[PDB]
Amino acid sequence: SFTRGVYYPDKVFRSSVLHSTQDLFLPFFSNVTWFH
Amino acid sequence: QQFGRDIADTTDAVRDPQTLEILDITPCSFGGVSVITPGTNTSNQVAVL
Repeated sequence: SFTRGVYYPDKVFRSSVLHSTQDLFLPFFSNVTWFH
Repeated sequence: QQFGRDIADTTDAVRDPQTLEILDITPCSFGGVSVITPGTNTSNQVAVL
């Protein structure tokens, strides 16, 4: 998966700040099932 | 985005409906009131800081 699957957690706007939130996210570098 | 937040959990900006523009929200001014007094013996005239 590398570093993909991150989405905006909410419609809240934040500028130049680090925000920590616990939501349903795709884990980084996780195994993703891919099909042709 | 519909409204912005500061580093702390306070709202700094909002997306104003009816115009779709960004408005900065500043906590309107407040402060303590101090009284400069030379003393009742010296004078009853005082200043307000």
